[PDB]
Amino acid sequence: VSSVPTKLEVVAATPTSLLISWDAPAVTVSYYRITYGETGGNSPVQEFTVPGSKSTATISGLSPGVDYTITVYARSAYHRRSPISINYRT
Amino acid sequence: VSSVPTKLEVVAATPTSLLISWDAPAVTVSYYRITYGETGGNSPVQEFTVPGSKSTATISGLSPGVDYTITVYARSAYHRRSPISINYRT
Amino acid sequence: VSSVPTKLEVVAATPTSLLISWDAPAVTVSYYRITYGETGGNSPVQEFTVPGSKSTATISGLSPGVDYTITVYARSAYHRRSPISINYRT
Amino acid sequence: VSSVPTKLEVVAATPTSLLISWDAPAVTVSYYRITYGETGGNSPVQEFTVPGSKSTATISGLSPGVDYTITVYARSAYHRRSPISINYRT
Amino acid sequence: VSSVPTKLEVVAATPTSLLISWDAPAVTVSYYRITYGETGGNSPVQEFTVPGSKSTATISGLSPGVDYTITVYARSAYHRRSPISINYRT
Amino acid sequence: EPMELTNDAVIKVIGVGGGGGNAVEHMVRERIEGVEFFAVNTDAQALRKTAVGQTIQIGSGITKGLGAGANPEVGRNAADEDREALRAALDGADMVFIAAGMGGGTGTGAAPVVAEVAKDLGILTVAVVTKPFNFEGKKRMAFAEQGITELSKHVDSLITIPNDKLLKVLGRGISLLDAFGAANDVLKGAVQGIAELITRPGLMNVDFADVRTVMSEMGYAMMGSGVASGEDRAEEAAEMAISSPLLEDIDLSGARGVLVNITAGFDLRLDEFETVGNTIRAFASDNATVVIGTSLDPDMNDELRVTVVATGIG
Amino acid sequence: EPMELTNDAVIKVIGVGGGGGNAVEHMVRERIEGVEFFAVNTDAQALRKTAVGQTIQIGSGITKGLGAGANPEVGRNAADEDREALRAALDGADMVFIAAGMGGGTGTGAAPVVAEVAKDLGILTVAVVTKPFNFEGKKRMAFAEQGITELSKHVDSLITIPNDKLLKVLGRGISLLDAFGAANDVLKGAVQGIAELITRPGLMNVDFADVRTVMSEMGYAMMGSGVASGEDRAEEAAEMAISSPLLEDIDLSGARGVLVNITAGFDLRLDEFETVGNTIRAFASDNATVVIGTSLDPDMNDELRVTVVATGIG
Ligand SMILES: Nc1nc2c(ncn2[C@@H]2O[C@H](COP(=O)(O)OP(=O)(O)O)[C@@H](O)[C@H]2O)c(=O)[nH]1
Ligand SMILES: Nc1nc2c(ncn2[C@@H]2O[C@H](COP(=O)(O)OP(=O)(O)O)[C@@H](O)[C@H]2O)c(=O)[nH]1
Repeated sequence: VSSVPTKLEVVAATPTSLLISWDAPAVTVSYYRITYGETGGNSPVQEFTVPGSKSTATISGLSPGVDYTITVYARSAYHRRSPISINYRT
Repeated sequence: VSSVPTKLEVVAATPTSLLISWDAPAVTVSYYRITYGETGGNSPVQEFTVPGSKSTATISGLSPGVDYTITVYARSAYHRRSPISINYRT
Repeated sequence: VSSVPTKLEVVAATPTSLLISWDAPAVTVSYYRITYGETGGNSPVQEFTVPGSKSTATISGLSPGVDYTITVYARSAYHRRSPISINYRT
Repeated sequence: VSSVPTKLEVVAATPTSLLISWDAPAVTVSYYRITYGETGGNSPVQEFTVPGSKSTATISGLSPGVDYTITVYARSAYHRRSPISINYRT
Repeated sequence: VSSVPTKLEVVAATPTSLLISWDAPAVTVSYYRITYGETGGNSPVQEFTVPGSKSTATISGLSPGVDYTITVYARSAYHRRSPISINYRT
Repeated sequence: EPMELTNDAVIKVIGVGGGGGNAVEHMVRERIEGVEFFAVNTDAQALRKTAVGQTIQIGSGITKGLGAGANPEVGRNAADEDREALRAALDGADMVFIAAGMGGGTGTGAAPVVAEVAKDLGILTVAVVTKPFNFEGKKRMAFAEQGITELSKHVDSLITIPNDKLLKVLGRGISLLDAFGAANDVLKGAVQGIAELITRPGLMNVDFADVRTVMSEMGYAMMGSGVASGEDRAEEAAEMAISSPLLEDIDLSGARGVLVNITAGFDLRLDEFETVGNTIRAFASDNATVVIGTSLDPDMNDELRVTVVATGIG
Repeated sequence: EPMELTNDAVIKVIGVGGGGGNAVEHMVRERIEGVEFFAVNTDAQALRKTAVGQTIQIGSGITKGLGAGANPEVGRNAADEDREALRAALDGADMVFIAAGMGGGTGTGAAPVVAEVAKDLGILTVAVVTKPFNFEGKKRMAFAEQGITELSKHVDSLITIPNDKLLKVLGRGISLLDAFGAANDVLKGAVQGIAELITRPGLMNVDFADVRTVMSEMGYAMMGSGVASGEDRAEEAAEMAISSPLLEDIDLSGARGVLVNITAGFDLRLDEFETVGNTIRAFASDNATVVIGTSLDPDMNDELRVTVVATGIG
């Protein structure tokens, strides 16, 4: 895969939210940087960080019927691996 | 029901009067506002208030053979619930 | 049968009463809940309970020529079986 | 961008007015010079200045259905950067 | 055959289970590795091991009407023979 | 950004927990005007049953959608891990109402986190929370007290409505469904009394700035209301509002700010406005900030409702 | 995986053996809500007759589908060789009920293996097993005691319901079909009383975390229930639940946790909730974890059912 995290799952927890899940890392991650926004949209993406002990993240305020692109960065003191990106159409 | 009062009964006490009965409320009502008039009539309705400890109201001066619409408002300091309306044909 | 009680008998003790009989239960019943009312009638049913040591119940104030539906609930600490219902036309 | 201000937003506050918004500057601006007029029109543009602590400007007396060009100059004692221009069609 | 085990039989013990049978080996097998999953499915296969003295294996949690592929590995200290695979459509 | 200066006031009501979700669903059914409704709960099934339109499931990685139980710490941790969803829902609002029932796990622990997020977003945050009845035990009451103390640190105003005060006006032999329906009605009444000064004002109106003057960095608040009809409607309604059981815990002369909402039809009179104001200012303190506005109910005739919110009690 | 955090609680009931299969088939017929049912048996013909929907035949290579006999060791070996099917069926559940009749071969020997698999899967495992009547001999009773001792090592809670306690309430001259129907009803009542706090809660509810608080790593448990109607329904039902013959073997003041389910209609009152809680907490110990919730039965009028589960008896 060469990108940390290697697996990415998205589930619609509510009709206006998304639940995001990734696999546990082999090396300790300090925090995860998640950048979500409309796919191919001119508006800037929204960004937030969760601590590295977590494995799930919830994003709200999502307009139904609009495509979204979600990217997760795993920031560790021991690597600089690529992020993983997923596309979800609400 | 979502409207206070939930039950409404009308009985012709005399050939020219009506007796109006409603169920007791779960929350204290300060007064009841009763608005009666001809159903689908251009004339303004007649209005009066009885104290909230009461459960019956008598309306007089009713022309026989004429439809009437009666609405009861339960005015309390603890809710703003909808009124209940009934139709009686004398 | 799957419903306790399994058998239900109704007899007109007087021209304005009904005698209701059910079989003895295999498991101790604390009390029986009997709900009687006009069959397919908008008026609420009348309800009362007899102790579980009894096997008969008398209901009065019945208008002749009017259908009645009688349901018996056997309330025990050891089951939650369905009730049994009968129709009697006075 | 190389032009101060870098961002420019226009919103129709009323059917005959426009609200103009720009981003905050990195360096203190003494005043903003706004020049508005019909796009590609022979008539001279209208000009006014707002203090540099402001971030919004309202222009009135705008004929509906007529294109307008709005230019904002950021005048500071510490730079001579280019202005930014926008086109709005009422 | 060149693959151990040489024979493989599958029977639906229950509408949601499968019974798997293979022939006895000529050489002692320490354990059998069974890998079952949907035929041509992207989901990873499920794996478990039974001791080599056994000759049958039951797999549960099978969705009816879905094809399954079952592979059995005979792991012995005295050979490295190929596995045998079967297809069953529930 | 330019449109955010040329739009109507955005008011959001978020119900936290099961009781808060039920109250907000009641407000949705009863149609408060010009308000957007949200429900926030750890229990996914309860959220799926709540008919509020927009729901947020917090703590999905700590409670697995199965609820936080009766532990306020679990609710706090559930809200702490989904501050992004709370921020995304809250963003874009001028006033936020946080309705909750103190005593449980989700509401008690998660209302302070939503309040903290809302305040850090620069939003006028009003917490309308209840306390449990004495019939609910001492553990629920202790949890409620702790949650209220925690919540008071992250709100502009905190309106406390003890359910024990509702027992004085509840019918004898009343089921708890009807008692909690009454509590829902009281919470909706507080939210409506504060928000309808803005959403449906009368001819004598106040703006959002006037409301923010008495509802900002005030602390504890209490609410009382009254109704009356006939010729003496104004004085009777005002005196009944001052003498509300939901206000008897405090003294109106110690409040640092009083907000008064007069709801009436098209027949309110100038002397009635003056006498309601005079009664309130007579029973208040001399240096308290008093804001008095009117709201409009087209279906009120010859009758007058007065709602009083006393802020800065301390 | 993300969907496993945003779904309703998954409750599975597995009947092991002939008696367990009959009890679970009774539960299927009587329609417990929000529960999935399984039957596990060595006898293939009995499994083919059980109408539970999803069945698992264990020991197919040891018993050939002809049953394990009256030997608990054969049942244990039958379950030991099909741990994969048990794991596949159990996987994906939050709570599992293992219903069995101790004394035979399949149930007595195979319930501990299913319990071990369920616990190793990290599932809340509740074993609801009976003991045989004294009419069944001493060998069945010794097998049942051994199986219960073995089963207590792999469960979170183990509810023991002695059939001899049912003789006190069974009609005189009763056939064994009706006696075992009563036993089926008691097992279904235990499962329903624990599960309907989650599946169909009332307005005063508890979540799966609250249940897990008193049902996890507790050990032996006992269950009692009571019903009542009229004005004194709450006190009568609570006292009848405490004085159940299925609870008389223990002292409620020694339990390390009490779970109380109040089933009622839409007319439960706050003082009734308070008095049931007060009775339970008065007859319990001071440091016991007491969890009290309500369930909803729309067909109950003026009546009230109370179920008490006492855990951690030791
Ligand atoms: N207004 C109202 N209050 C409630 C309702 N249900 C419970 N409450 C109160 O809210 C408090 C917290 O309970 P609840 O919200 O259900 O627990 P939580 O969901 O875990 O936070 C309780 O002490 C009750 O007094 C309801 O339907 N309406
Ligand atoms: N509740 C219930 N218990 C039963 C039934 N049949 C047998 N039992 C009890 O279960 C115990 C075990 O018998 P059984 O389950 O038939 O043997 P197994 O199938 O080999 O495990 C016996 O001692 C009986 O007391 C039944 O239909 N319902």
